[PDB]
Amino acid sequence: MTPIEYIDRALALVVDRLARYPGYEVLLSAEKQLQYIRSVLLDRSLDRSALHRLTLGSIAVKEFDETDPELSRALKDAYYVGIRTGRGLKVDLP
Amino acid sequence: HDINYRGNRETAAKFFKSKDIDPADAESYMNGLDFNHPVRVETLAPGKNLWQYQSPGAPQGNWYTLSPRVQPTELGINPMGTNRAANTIEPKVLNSYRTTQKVEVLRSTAAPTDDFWSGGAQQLFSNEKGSFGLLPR
Repeated sequence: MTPIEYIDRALALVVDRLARYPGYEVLLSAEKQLQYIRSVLLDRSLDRSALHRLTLGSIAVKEFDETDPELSRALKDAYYVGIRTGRGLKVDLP
Repeated sequence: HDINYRGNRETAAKFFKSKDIDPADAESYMNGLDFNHPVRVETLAPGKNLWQYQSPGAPQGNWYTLSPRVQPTELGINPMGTNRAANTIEPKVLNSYRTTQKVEVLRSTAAPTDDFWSGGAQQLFSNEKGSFGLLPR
């Protein structure tokens, strides 16, 4: 997947899970963070300071590692896209 | 980040690698820790009581608290979880465990939950699930 595809994959899963659990704050937070990553991937002129305030990785492992491994995987990968982007490094995912 | 923060990050990175987490995923596990506070590896002896929040209907996880008085938010978790069979949001359950074997754990302070996208408590991490026995609730 391209980096945007990893973010849109995670957003697809978050939206699917919000239909199962409407209003669930963990998922609303994850959506907002994914949209932020998406924005900075698409436009390099936007401020990137908030990349170091992401909690998506923590959400993946503390909320979903047992209950939703599919979502946890997508959030781990999206978090990795975010932090590699913030650190100026290639997104070296397949 | 300063020399202490970088050392705490390296302690965590080394620990997660040794417990079969690859480097990209290890970043997410590290995102659960606040490297501005000490991160240390300890070995627990058998007989240590610990607690763990879990969604209802979910199996054992990897994160533990040292006391049943610690609340979810300070641990970086939501007080509500997911009941998958019922498709409902319901309070997390607090389960009790006791170490059954000597086991190495990563001790740190949580990155706790604040309102940016809307103090931290201490936590232990171990993915050696069989070293922590579920107690009656």
